[PDB]
Amino acid sequence: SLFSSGPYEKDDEEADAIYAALDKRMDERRKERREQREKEEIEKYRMERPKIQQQFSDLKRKLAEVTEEEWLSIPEVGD
Amino acid sequence: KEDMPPEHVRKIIRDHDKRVYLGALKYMPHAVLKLLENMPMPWEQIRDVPVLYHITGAISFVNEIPWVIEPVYISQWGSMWIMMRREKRDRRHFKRMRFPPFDDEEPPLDYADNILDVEPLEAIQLELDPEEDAPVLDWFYDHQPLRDSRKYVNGS
Amino acid sequence: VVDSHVQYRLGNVDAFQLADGLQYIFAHVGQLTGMYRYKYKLMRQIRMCKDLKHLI
Amino acid sequence: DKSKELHAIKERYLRKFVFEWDASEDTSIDYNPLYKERHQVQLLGRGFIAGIDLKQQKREQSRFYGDLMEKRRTLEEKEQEEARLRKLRKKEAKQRWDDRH
RNA sequence: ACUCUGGUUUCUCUUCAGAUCGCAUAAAUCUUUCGCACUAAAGAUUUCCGUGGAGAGGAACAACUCUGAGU
Repeated sequence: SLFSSGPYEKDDEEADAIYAALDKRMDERRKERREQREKEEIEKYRMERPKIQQQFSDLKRKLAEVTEEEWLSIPEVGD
Repeated sequence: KEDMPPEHVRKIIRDHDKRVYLGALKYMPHAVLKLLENMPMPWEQIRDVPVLYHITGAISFVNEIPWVIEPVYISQWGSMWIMMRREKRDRRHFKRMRFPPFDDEEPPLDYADNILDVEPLEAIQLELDPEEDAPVLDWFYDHQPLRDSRKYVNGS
Repeated sequence: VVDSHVQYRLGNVDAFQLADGLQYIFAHVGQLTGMYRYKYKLMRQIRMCKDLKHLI
Repeated sequence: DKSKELHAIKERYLRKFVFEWDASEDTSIDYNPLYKERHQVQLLGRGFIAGIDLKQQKREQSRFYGDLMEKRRTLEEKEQEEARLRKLRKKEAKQRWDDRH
């Protein structure tokens, strides 16, 4: 935004609140069905294709149970 | 609210918290679309419209919608068709107006200075014979033909 | 469009000239205004207008 | 056209901002005489295609129904039509006299 | 043949609406398809242009033509 910073006061905050309320009111036209479809679509997308971090989170959490003494015991690949 | 004198918006737009002004500027394509869709018809010289204008003059929408009765609209445009053909047959040297009206950087004209007191030359209204066009000659060329008549339309 | 209308209102041109100028403006948007480059799909609309001219 | 037809039989059984369309996009390039020269509508000699000049349509119409009326109309009907045409042509001539260069 | 509701106009809010919600017609995004995608099709979503139905509220002037009911 070209007006990210500037003379912002209580009247500017009121104007921004009014215009945001107007935008919300405009979005109310199809808000329920649009948000329902968005939630269903994102849920099915996450269920079908899981992010790699999600796939490795199980092993990441199972990896917590390790002593600090074993960390120093990690060898190299010289053998 | 109620409609205000047209001189108020005139003075406001003559004289000109930036957040209000910037937020009002966002809806400009609606202003363009409502101005263009309320465009006067060739048979109208002046078309007064209800206007919702920002208090700071940053924007002004033409509030109304172009509601026209389909048979009346089609008949008016058929009469326009006849008149246009007659005029083009009459005028062999028809001159199209300059494609880019006004200078590239000519300051915009002030309506209260050179448009307010100038009356239109004429409209493209077709002449209607009273013997056959008796039921329609009273309102065939109005901004909204029977808007104020309770019998023919539902209301305002 | 507004400049053509104010030109008619001043009285310089006739109402027939005003209507013909509006027809030319709405049939020659691409020539009078550089719109097609910024939005390619708009070009389609332009052809429509020209087609409509060929129709009228 | 016949070569176009026989060809048809065989075939079936065997950037730039362009403002104006290209002529190759045209259709209705037929070989059948029944489809090239299509018999226009004569709406009983009383209906006319929209937009076109009424006088041009009257002049270029097939004049079949005019012959039909001049053959079928009785003498009184002929007099009635002649009087109506006289009055209409008088009005048209008055309009033409008013609209002169 | 006598009584009694339901009035019309306009403004605003809420909700439903697959109804040609619209006898009109745009834009964006994604996927797919063969080209090599303004000059291209398919599928889907969404946003705008603005309607209909129902309800509620406001104010404007009409109160029994009609719809009927009670006779």
